[PDB]
Amino acid sequence: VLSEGEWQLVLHVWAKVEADVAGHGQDIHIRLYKSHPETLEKHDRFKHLKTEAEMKASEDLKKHGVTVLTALGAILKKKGHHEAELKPLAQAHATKHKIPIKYLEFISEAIIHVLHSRHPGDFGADAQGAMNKALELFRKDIAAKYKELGYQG
Ligand code: HEM
Repeated sequence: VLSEGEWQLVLHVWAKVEADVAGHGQDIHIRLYKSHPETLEKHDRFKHLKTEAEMKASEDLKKHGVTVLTALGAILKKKGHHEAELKPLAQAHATKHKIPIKYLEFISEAIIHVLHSRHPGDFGADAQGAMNKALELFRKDIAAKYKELGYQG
């Protein structure tokens, strides 16, 4: 469980994300695919994007990153009370897309990296720790929902 202080730090940096959701989402996806190339194979519509500039230029990828961060931000704002928001997400990623928990660790690393790169004055040690705890809780709870659906990834 996170303390109220830790949730406030999470939501404080998230308000910064919200000034440019698209760009944060592009940088996160580009970092993810570059750091952990096995992840990009899950997206057939993104495979022809070979360079960073091609990735940034893709409206499809840009919209997808907003879809992703919108869902995540709605989850974070519930401060752990997120079952109703996690179920549809788990259902899609366990039954349709088949995304192992390890890939959710990889995108968590990419989120932390990009938040630090863009907002270092608002993402110091305690804020990084708070966001780490929140993403860990997200991953723990989505893993339990995965197993309820019969997926052990
Ligand atoms: C913070 C973590 C993540 C969040 C919040 C998130 C959210 C979403 C949302 C809201 C959708 C749209 C509804 C749907 O079609 O299911 C989606 C689609 C998708 N997700 Fe994720 N997701 C995350 C991580 C990942 C990761 C790590 C991968 C794979 C490496 C992945 C692969 C996909 C794929 C393949 C789709 C379908 C895209 C399409 O329709 O073309 N996601 N995600």
